[PDB]
Amino acid sequence: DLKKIESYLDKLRIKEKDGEERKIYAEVLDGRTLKTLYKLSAKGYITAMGGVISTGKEANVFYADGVFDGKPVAMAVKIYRIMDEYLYGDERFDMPKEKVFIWTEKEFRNLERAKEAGVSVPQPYTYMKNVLLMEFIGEDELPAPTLVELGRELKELDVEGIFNDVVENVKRLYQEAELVHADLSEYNIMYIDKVYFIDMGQAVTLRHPMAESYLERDVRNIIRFFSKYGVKADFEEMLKEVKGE
Ligand SMILES: Nc1ncnc2c1ncn2[C@@H]1O[C@H](COP(=O)(O)OP(=O)(O)O)[C@@H](O)[C@H]1O
Ligand SMILES: [Mn+2]
Repeated sequence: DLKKIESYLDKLRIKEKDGEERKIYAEVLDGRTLKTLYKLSAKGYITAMGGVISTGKEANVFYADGVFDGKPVAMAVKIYRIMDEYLYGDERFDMPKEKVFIWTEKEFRNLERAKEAGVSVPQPYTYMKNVLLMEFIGEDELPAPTLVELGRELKELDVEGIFNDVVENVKRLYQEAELVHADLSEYNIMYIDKVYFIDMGQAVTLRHPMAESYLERDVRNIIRFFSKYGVKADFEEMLKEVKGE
């Protein structure tokens, strides 16, 4: 498959001179994946694949220029490598490769649902097989930092305001989307002017058996993280705020 990869990297214009990008692409992505990107390119969603944003155990994220709804947009292209407790029990999904495709769709559906409810996530564009295209959060091809990446710089912001933004978003996600993120933490919240939630393939509906326990986990993480910055919050008060009690 090595020859196919290099062949698609060539068709995608991912050049040697583009830093370490080509070698990262060729290692983290396979042929069938590149075929999909090229087909998304041919369909007109992707104009130019850009730099590598994140390489992970489950997913790889890249920058691209593309077009959505008639206009040029900056995109995060998230690609799942070709889970269980988070699928089973979520009856929306009628239950190794087909499963990565379902998770991809799940994240997409979760973004759309969260988006429609007024939660701050990246506007979802499209998905195909293991590739998801969404709004790039950041500027000049530089992603907005997650809250862990902000770090001590959080001390020079209105941390209490950021905390309340986070809470408002969880409240909307629960009350209006009827979802629970289930991996909400400082690693999965970005910030530029406002918070954005990301990473939502595992999000579940309020019908999921574990939804409440997931939510309480999410709430504790947020309380724990923000306590390091002098935000005083109570588990009981935050939980009842989210759930509308
Ligand atoms: N829409 C986006 N815009 C800009 N950067 C993004 C976007 N989505 C994800 N990223 C970057 O990629 C990183 C990993 O994405 P994430 O969805 O958290 O997957 P994982 O936890 O599997 O690596 C995020 O921490 C962020 O740094
Ligand atoms: Mn993540």
